Amino acid sequence: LPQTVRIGTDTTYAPFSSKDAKGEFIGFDIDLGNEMCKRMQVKCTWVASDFDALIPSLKAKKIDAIISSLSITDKRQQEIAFSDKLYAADVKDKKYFGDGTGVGLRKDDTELKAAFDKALTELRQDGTYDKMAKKYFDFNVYGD
Repeated sequence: LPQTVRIGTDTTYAPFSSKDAKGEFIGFDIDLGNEMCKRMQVKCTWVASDFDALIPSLKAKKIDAIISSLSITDKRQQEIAFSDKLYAADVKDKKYFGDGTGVGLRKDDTELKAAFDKALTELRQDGTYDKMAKKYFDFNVYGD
């Protein structure tokens, strides 16, 4: 695990990922990433990017992780690895509550994946997920 982790995200999807008047990264995606990074004891720099460029940037190693409401799909799994689910892929329907988004990561970076999964499991067990979800939403955004 390096000191640095660069996290790419598409900042056009409040309340998950967006930018405030002062330019800071804001949203549920940002709070999960920062909470995990703090538990992982690494430094995490947020990087703005168009969604279509996120995965190519991950393979080109411009960024080391993706957190951007990135839904876990068969096509994407063929090209990258995913962390455990962050929350449901589509909020507007229970049919997609079994689906899910996750942290996009390079397949060979198995050590960085487990680190994310470890912190994600630890922040959900101690209630940090719930308290941080209760800020934005009035429903079970994690889903199934």
